[PDB]
Amino acid sequence: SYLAQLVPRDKRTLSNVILNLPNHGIGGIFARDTWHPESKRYWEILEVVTAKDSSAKVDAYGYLYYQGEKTHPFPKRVHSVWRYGWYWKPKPEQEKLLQPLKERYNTLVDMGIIDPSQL
Amino acid sequence: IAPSQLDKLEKFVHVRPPKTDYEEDIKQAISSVTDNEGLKKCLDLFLTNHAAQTWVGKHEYANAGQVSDFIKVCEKVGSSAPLVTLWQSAYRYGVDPTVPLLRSSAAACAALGEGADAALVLLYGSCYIVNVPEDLAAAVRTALEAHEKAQEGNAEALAKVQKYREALDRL
Amino acid sequence: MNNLLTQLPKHDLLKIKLVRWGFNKKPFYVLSVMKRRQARNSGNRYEDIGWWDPSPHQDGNSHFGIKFDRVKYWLSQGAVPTEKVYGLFGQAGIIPQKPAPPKYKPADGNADTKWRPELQKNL
Amino acid sequence: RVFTSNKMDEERAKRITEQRDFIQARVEWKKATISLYKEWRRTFLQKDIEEQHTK
RNA sequence: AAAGUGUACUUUAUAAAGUCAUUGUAUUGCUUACAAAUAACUAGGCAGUUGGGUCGGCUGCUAUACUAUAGCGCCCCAAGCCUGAUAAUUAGCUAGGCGUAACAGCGGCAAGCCACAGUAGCACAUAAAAAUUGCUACCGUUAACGCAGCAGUAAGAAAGAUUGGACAAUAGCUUAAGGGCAGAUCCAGGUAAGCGCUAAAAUCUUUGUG
Ligand SMILES: [K+]
Ligand SMILES: [Mg+2]
Ligand SMILES: [Mg+2]
Ligand SMILES: [Mg+2]
Ligand SMILES: [Mg+2]
Ligand SMILES: [Mg+2]
Ligand SMILES: [Mg+2]
Ligand SMILES: [Mg+2]
Repeated sequence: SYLAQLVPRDKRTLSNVILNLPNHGIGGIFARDTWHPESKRYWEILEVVTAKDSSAKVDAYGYLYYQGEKTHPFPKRVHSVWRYGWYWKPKPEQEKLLQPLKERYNTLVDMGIIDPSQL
Repeated sequence: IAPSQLDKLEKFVHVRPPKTDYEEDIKQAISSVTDNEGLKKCLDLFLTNHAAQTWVGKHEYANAGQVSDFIKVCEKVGSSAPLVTLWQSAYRYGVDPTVPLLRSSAAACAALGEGADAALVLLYGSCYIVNVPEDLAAAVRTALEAHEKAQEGNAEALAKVQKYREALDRL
Repeated sequence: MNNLLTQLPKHDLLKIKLVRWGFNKKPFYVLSVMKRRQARNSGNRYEDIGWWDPSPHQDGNSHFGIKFDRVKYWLSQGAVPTEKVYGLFGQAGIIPQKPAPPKYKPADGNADTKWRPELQKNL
Repeated sequence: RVFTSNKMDEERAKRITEQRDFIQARVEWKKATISLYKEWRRTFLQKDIEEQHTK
């Protein structure tokens, strides 16, 4: 489920996060678990293209923000897609709308119906 | 290798583009499928179609028209697992979660008699739709009761039904 | 015989190095300007600039000699001292001391006996 | 090689702080030595020019 | 250049930096002369051989010097070039070193240069490079191997050491997360160059006892 992309997981590349999101996660905010939560480090996705052969990997383009400021002049592809630890950071408006849905997902995981490790 | 700059992406796409149009293949596949294995192939076809559209530049729900046909084939075949997987990863397959689709899947599972599967579909659907219809909930409850009566002899089935009933009541 | 080199290397670096000229467990060193990739005691040099006696004497000090004028000349040309030569120059006040990186490895518990089997025979 | 950790604990903070100090110290050391070499380089060049004129 | 540059890569609630790619005023040099063992029971040697002219002699991207190593190669032209030449025997050279009042004579140690890696012909490799890189033929053992790397074994010879420990120090390779690798090297074992000391006790050394 797309709600499972909020919590970082081991061996979870950005490609899995991007693919399992509405509209391929265009215009979303993503960051790795090794980055400090208060450092304001994240990627903003502007364009996504799937792999020619595999069709399970994605080349993403966007902007890189450090301390809420751009680090480069023009959009560039994400060179660290293949690394692990990526997770989804919904915007405040999305967080408010997804409040009840997150509670439902957490309850299902707690009861054991949904296994986040498998997904 | 993909270009570093976004301004050079258009040239990269135009060179040796992969096959993108799979509507004809999917339509033929849906009709020809009569077993669970064919249903799995259709799911792979949906995934490839949803991923392939990005090369043209579309980011919409490509697999929005054949969802109903796939449900009908699954109900006739009698396997509900493909539908359970689809709802679990609805976005990944390019299917937009909607109430009419949830009702159709629940009715198909209820007709098959798998109340436990009906509860699973409803529970997964509740993670995409904020408000679940009360009439649909009653239908699933009836399906669970029918499932329990049909498979009352299996203790494991009874435990699964009880667990799903608690989940529906809690959520 | 041992004419000093005049042409500078074209594909390697010049360094200021310590040359072992001691006896059995009685080290003594000479500082010279030599090509980076050579034998330790090779006869190819540009100049000999100093000497060092690392062991203490009756006065409790170590003794070090160096050409002050020529050290500056070779440092200007591009000669790169080794780690130990930096320590000698830093303490002698020719150039500022070079900071060292932090260390985490548990230090060796047998440094003066691990490589001397004669002591281990008695141990 | 670089050190990264998903756990925001004291160990991670210590490694970052120590690395910053070492890099800052080394950068300052490099500037001082180069300035001395440049100053000495000018002095020897001037001496050679004087010697050439005398010859 | 112990440098600059980057729509590049990595680390940061702590940041300075490094990594990768690329850049030099002509963009990595040729030639000549002198010295160095025997040797005439080696007297003739050379025909691309000596010289001249056209052409070729590549890996670009300041301007001139009327083309600015070369029989180095093709074609053409003129007959010249060497003559203790040509052919043989022996040896790595310099030098430390040993004898001698010196002159001379001979060639164990530290280091510099050159050549080679079973034999020969080639490809890379230009500028600092082929023991531990390839292709082919051949020789010796058994499609493979060649210890003139350290230790070690067999035969030969009057006569040639352990199948040892350690990267702690010096030098080197890699790496900004402070590490990894190493028969160079440092130590030990073995062998009557050489140098030093011990092989007997003494108020339990009056540098004592207290
Ligand atoms: K040869
Ligand atoms: Mg010989
Ligand atoms: Mg050969
Ligand atoms: Mg070599
Ligand atoms: Mg041999
Ligand atoms: Mg040997
Ligand atoms: Mg070192
Ligand atoms: Mg004897």
